Amino acid sequence: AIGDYPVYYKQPIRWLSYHAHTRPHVFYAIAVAALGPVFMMATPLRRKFLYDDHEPLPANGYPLPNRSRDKTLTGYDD
Amino acid sequence: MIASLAGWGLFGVTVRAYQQGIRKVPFSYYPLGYVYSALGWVAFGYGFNLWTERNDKLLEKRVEKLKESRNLRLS
Amino acid sequence: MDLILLMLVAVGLNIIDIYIMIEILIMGCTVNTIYSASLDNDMIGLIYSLIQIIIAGVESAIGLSILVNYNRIRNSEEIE
Amino acid sequence: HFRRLMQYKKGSARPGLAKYLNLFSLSKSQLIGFPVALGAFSFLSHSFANLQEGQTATGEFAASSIASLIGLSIFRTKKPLSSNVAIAVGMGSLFGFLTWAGNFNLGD
Amino acid sequence: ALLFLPFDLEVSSMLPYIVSIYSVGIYGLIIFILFLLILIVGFIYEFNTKSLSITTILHKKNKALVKNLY
Amino acid sequence: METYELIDSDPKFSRVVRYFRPSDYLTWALGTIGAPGLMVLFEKIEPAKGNTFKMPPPSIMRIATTIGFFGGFYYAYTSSTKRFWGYSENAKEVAKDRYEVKKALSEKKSPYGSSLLNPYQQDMSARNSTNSQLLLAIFPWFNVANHQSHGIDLRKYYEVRDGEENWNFTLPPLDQVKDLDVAQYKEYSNYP
Amino acid sequence: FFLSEYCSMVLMSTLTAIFFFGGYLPFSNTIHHLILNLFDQHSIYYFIIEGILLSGYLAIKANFFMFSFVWIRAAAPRLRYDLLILFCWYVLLPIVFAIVVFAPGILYCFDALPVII
Amino acid sequence: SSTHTNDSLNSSNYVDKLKDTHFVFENDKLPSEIPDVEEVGATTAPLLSAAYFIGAKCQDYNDDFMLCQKEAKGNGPIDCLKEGRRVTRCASGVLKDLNTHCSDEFRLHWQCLSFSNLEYKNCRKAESLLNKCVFEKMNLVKKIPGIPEDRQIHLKQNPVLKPVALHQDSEVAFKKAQNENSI
Amino acid sequence: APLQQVGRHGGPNKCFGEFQRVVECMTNAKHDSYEPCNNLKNDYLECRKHKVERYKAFLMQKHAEELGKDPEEIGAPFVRKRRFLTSKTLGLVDGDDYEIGVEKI
Amino acid sequence: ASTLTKEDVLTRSVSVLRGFEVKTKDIDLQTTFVQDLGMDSLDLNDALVALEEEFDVVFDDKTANEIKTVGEVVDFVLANYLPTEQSINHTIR
Amino acid sequence: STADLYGLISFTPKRDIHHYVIRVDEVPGKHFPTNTTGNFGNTVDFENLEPRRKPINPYL
Amino acid sequence: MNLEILDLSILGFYSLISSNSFESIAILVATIMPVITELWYNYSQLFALLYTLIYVGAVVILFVFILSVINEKESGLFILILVLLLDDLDDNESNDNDYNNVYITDYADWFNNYNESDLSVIGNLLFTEYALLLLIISFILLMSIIGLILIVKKD
Ligand SMILES: CCCCCCCCCCCCCCCCCC(=O)OC[C@H](COP(=O)(O)OCCN)OC(=O)CCCCCCCCCCCCCCCCC
Ligand SMILES: CCCCCCCCCCCCCCCCCC(=O)OC[C@H](COP(=O)(O)OCCN)OC(=O)CCCCCCCCCCCCCCCCC
Ligand SMILES: CCCCCCCCCCCCCCCCCC(=O)OC[C@H](COP(=O)(O)OCCN)OC(=O)CCCCCCCCCCCCCCCCC
Ligand SMILES: CCCCCCCCCCCC(=O)OC[C@H](COP(=O)(O)OCC[N+](C)(C)C)OC(=O)CCCCCCCCCCC
Ligand SMILES: CCCCCCCCCCCC(=O)OC[C@H](COP(=O)(O)OCC[N+](C)(C)C)OC(=O)CCCCCCCCCCC
Repeated sequence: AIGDYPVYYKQPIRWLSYHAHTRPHVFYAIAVAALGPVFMMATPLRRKFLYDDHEPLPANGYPLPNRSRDKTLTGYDD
Repeated sequence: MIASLAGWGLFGVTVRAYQQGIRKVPFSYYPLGYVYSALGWVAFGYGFNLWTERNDKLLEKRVEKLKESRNLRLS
Repeated sequence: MDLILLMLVAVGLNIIDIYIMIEILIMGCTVNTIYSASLDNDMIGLIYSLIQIIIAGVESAIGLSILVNYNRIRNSEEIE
Repeated sequence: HFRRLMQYKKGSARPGLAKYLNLFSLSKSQLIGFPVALGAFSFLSHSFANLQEGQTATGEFAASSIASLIGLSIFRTKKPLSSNVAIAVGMGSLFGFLTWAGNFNLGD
Repeated sequence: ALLFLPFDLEVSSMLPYIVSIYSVGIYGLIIFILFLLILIVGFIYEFNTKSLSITTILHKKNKALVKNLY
Repeated sequence: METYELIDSDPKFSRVVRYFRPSDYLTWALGTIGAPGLMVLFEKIEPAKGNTFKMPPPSIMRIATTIGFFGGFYYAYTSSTKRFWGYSENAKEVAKDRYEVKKALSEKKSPYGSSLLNPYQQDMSARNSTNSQLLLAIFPWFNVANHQSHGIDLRKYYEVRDGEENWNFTLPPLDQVKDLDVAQYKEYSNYP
Repeated sequence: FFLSEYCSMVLMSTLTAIFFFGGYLPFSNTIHHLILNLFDQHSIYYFIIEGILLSGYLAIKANFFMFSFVWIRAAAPRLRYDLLILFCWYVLLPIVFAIVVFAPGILYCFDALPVII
Repeated sequence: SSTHTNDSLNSSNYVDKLKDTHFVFENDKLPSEIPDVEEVGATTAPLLSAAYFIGAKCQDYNDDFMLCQKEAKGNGPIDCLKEGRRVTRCASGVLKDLNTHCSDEFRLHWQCLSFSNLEYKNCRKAESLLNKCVFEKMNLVKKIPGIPEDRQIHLKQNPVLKPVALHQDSEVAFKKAQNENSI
Repeated sequence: APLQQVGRHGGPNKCFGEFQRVVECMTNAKHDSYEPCNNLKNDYLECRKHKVERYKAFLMQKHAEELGKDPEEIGAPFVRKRRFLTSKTLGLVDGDDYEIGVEKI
Repeated sequence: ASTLTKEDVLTRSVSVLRGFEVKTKDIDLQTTFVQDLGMDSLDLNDALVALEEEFDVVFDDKTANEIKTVGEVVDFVLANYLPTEQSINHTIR
Repeated sequence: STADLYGLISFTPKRDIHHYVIRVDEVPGKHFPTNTTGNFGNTVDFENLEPRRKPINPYL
Repeated sequence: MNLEILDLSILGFYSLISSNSFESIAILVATIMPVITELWYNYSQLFALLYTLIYVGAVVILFVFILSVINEKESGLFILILVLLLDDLDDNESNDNDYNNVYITDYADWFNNYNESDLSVIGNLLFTEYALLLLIISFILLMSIIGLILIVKKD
């Protein structure tokens, strides 16, 4: 095995190294893109050990109180 | 249902027999092709008679709703 | 004066000219959609317009790809 | 007719444009033959309808043959009259059969 | 040149996600990644067939001289 | 028609896989090894090259297993889904679903689960994935969110059916369960 | 045409300063406030000097790339044409299509999805 | 956002030319039976400055006006005019109060906002002066609902986003009160 | 059910409210037929195009001619140029007819 | 397609032959070239090249020393006439 | 019986502008991506929604 | 004096006298630009830009790319003018006289406190509400990438 092409289901570690020496533009492109999903799936670790999420922004119009109109309201009349 | 399945099994044999005439070979060539064809078209036969038996239970129930609708027009 | 099919005179006399006319015609349907979406103040219509631009883009590529292969065919002798 | 004339001069050395423009190339008489026939068909059709209080196969057969013969005798002059009459009688039967069958649909 | 038209429509169709990256939240982000993974297969396919390479087949051919003793 | 109890009109992806009957894995087992077998059988019916039997390349036997694996999963996925919709026998599943939903209500937790999606996106993710299995043959789509448009009445988990009194569950009223529509809009009717 | 070429060199130099080097923003806010502390804000002389500082802050940044355009021309030979097409498609595109997914992943992981204020 | 609509002035006079836009006046007034009210006469900068103080003083009246809209079932403009005057009168109350009690601090704030693109992050120093003066004359406290008390943005001691250009009057008034009031 | 008529800010536009009442009327179980929802559908198309309302304006323009009425004395005064919305025209007490600034906000 | 027939070549052949010094103005299929028209090497080449310019058919080196009659040339054009390939614009539009 | 069966199935009930099947199973606009309560024109209240029109499955 | 009309009158002329493929390509650009400009004013500014970035920036410079690989070979004036003048008589694509000659207005509302661009709404709907449209369009673009290679690549 002086320079043989590694077999992917027999030598997974050596198969990665072949495409890390001879095709640098392919190996390190995927690795940078791999951190995207990897960090996304690590969010549930952050929700408990670093800080909790912010409250959702009030982007639904004027917040309408969940009640009925107050009849007794007076003042600022005509 | 063995009466019906045997019918398909014979129909499957005839397809294999008709195939030989297409391929221009004696009808006694590789006799297993008749057994394989008979088993194959029995399998389609079993799944067909179920499909017809299943239809009858569906069609009659839809019929009942249709006769009521007809009686409204016939009134 | 459109019922006399006047637009056929305005088209060029090559296959590449036919391709242009189709894209102009499809562009007419997008400008109408943007007209309808904006006046109604509807963003569903503007989504349709975005899809029309994208879809009509792909059709342009496939047409020229066929034309380029077709044109290469005549000059495909490759003796030297 | 004028629009296709403009296309001949856009390109004529190309066989294709001249080939298919010949298919749609109406003659000089056909430019009068058709509007006369189509015009006469619509006048004769309605005129027979009023007397008969409603379109029938006989009224349409009469109109379609006379409208064809008037039309045919314009752009089919270089043919025997017997040939034109048979065609005019022939095209009358297509419309009579169409009207006997009730146009394209029986409707109600 | 022909392959520029697809990939340019891909990039120019990511504009809606730029101005709405917040409000769509996680759901838009997962959809966005799928919208690329489908287009990555297009990227993968052109990579393997070597469709981009100019290629040199018309020339640069060699052979080994072999004696033909009789 | 052979209807049954409607467990969940939009079953979740994690729950569909959980409720796989032992037969369902067998179906997945067949499909994963059926695809390599069908390639072999095709060579038996007619060889690709020549007139004699020749086993297909080992490389093809690897890809065919992958097709069978992602192919045989959906037959299991569709078989389990029909039990949720009520199209298939679900006596075994109804017992399991009612126990978990009752356990959820008893612990003052939502039956559906906490969500990262604002109330609109839950509604949006309901419409995209509901009934998607009817096209699962054509292209995949799954209900992976913890939304609440499951088309049920939660009071059907309150009354005690036969063989359930032993679980000794206590269920609070719906206005006190975390992550529910009725117990979320207490201050502003526009915001949860 | 020649004037068209060089306006791009100015524009692309300016765009690089706008996107990556903060645009007209000062190098140091301490020095920036000291200079603007000397001019009364009620006289228009303040707003003449303010524009000079912010534009000069953008100009120095844009100068370095205009210098860089000449700098690279005087130290790098020409690149064979066929390797230009095989460069962006095989190398630059996969990298630029990877940071386009690396950026949202990090921002969402720490709950920092940007908004327009 | 800045999309051409049919309700307000568009981007350029060419847009008005293509649309043949006419800007139409109405010379009438409200019918006599509808009671009269004095409209609020403040522009953008004063209101953005006083948006939270108007909220504190008029909180019960903002909600009733918006609740009336919901209960009008699409008939809001005719069925909530009486409620509409309550909000206007209460809003005029705060602007008048800020003019006779905290007049100096008020102008210092919204003049800072006019100086710095109306962005709330660019006038913290002119705002801390106004909040303290209002709390000592009108009992109105600025509050941003939804988050804890100690996470409100205007109380952050080291905000990450500071203005590029410091307002001079804001710095002078802050330092003038830096030693006098805040010994 | 999928959204239609979404305004430019993500919420319902002018004519969505009239669109919802059509959907509610049609899908309701109490109606034997769709005859009740005929006026509701006529209002939705009215909202989008105002065709009936524009017709009523055509008659009023046409009818004002036959009595000899002049649009100067019945019409609504308008200004056609956006730079000439002068403070004198706006009614400001001290205002003067100079052009207003619309070059840059 | 090849629209040339035998008569069409024969009819137009004479006009080219009427354009060169020929002993007799009567030329048909049986007429020779070197004998009847009294043409030597250089004289005969111009007429043969001239028919190449009108009939648009190239004569090879094999037939060069093997041409003896004018009927052969007329029959040769039919066996060797093709229409020049038309560009994509002319063919289909 | 064969004639009576085909008489029922081959009948085509009349559909006009008054009666036809619409496969809309809910009401849109309960939640909007942003600004859910806009001009307050959305009068339909989903808290008190009248029962919708259920489809009639003929095989059940 | 709408100067937009004059430009189209010119384009309605060079389209009739177009001879070679240079003229037809220039018709496409001379059609896009009146489209882009009339959209920049009037109706929608976002899609006036989205035209330029996609139409001109992707397809039109690909039109002239392939055209250089295709070929370069080779009534009167009163008829062309007569055709244009008669074609110009009627230019009302609609026939609702009330809808054309009557102006309208809309009333602004202050409810949408969350003002956002039209592109943000499109993203907020195309990526959530109508995700299937987006994922099919990606699938179509995938087909073209594989489609374009198989047609052209000889090997
Ligand atoms: C300044 C003015 C500028 C106007 C620009 C256009 C100029 C005119 C150009 C030619 C116009 C011909 C078509 C006219 C409009 C199309 C027909 C139409 O819409 O109806 C109008 C006319 C009469 O309609 P009317 O009875 O009045 O309807 C009132 C109902 N309340 O309908 C008619 O009766 C017209 C007669 C048509 C019937 C004979 C022609 C049809 C047969 C030849 C068709 C050509 C071949 C097409 C083949 C079809 C392909 C399958
Ligand atoms: C100028 C006016 C142009 C009107 C165009 C109308 C367009 C739609 C036409 C419908 C049929 C589509 C045929 C394709 C287009 C027709 C092409 C054409 O019109 O060219 C004429 C063509 C060639 O004519 P030719 O004699 O060879 O050349 C003359 C040169 N001086 O001659 C033909 O062969 C054309 C006739 C094709 C056969 C059509 C028959 C259709 C059925 C008619 C009879 C109905 C059958 C049922 C009758 C009983 C029931 C009613
Ligand atoms: C910045 C404006 C510069 C304008 C330069 C050209 C001005 C002439 C007017 C053209 C614009 C009218 C719209 C029609 C598109 C052009 C079609 C055309 O036929 O152009 C003709 C042009 C002039 O040549 P001419 O002698 O008039 O025609 C016979 C040539 N054998 O011959 C040509 O083929 C044109 C050669 C240059 C092509 C450059 C690309 C076309 C112009 C794109 C920018 C102009 C945008 C459109 C502006 C007008 C909009 C109506
Ligand atoms: C050299 C050879 C030349 C040909 C010689 C002739 C061969 C005769 C074969 C006789 C077969 C036989 O007997 O079949 C009999 C069986 C059994 O009938 P059953 O199931 O009880 O149905 C009851 C039938 N009633 C109600 C009429 C009694 O039906 C069959 O299998 C049916 C044959 C298949 C029909 C094709 C359509 C099926 C698929 C649908 C695609 C749209
Ligand atoms: C056990 C239950 C399943 C039945 C089997 C079904 C698949 C058939 C595989 C058998 C092995 C095989 O194909 O073997 C090969 C044989 C014989 O080939 P030959 O034509 O003589 O060629 C020469 C072979 N020598 C060299 C060995 C002689 O071909 C057949 O038998 C052909 C039968 C056609 C398929 C019948 C099934 C139809 C199903 C219809 C459903 C719609």
